[PDB]
Amino acid sequence: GLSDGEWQQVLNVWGKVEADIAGHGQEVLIRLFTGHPETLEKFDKFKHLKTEAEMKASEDLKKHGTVVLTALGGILKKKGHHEAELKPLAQSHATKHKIPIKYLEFISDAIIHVLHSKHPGDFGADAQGAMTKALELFRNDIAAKYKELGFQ
Ligand code: COH
Repeated sequence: GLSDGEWQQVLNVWGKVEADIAGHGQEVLIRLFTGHPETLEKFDKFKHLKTEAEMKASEDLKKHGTVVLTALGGILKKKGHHEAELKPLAQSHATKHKIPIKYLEFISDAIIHVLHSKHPGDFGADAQGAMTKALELFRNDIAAKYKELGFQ
């Protein structure tokens, strides 16, 4: 688990995301799609996006970024007491969307990257550590659900 100090860092960082949820959301998704094009193929509604200019100009991609980060923010604010919130997410992503756990690693790394990119010099070593732990926790709790399902 994360310490009290660590959770506070996590939710302090998250303050940055909340000031522009859609912008953070869109950049996370573009980072994931451009770095890992296989991920784009899991989204029938975004596989028409051939170029980053197209991604950037997509209002629906931004809308989805908002849905994504809002769901993640909800989970983070539970400070690890997220079973009710995380279970349905785990299950829709395995069973419906067929998302390998690797893709959840990719988006975790994309969040850390976007935070440095939007907030250079304002995402300290301690904040990065805390946020990384929170994201691993999220990822690991999802992985336990995936194992239950025998997915991947
Ligand atoms: C590589 C693709 C992948 C990743 C890493 C990912 C990672 C994450 C993630 C990690 C931070 C969070 C909090 C969410 C949260 C959500 N995702 Co995804 N999702 C992904 C692919 C999808 C797909 C595909 C859908 C359906 C999109 C649609 O057509 O509306 C989706 C839908 C959702 C929805 C709508 C409800 C539902 O269908 O469950 C939420 C909320 N999610 N997702």
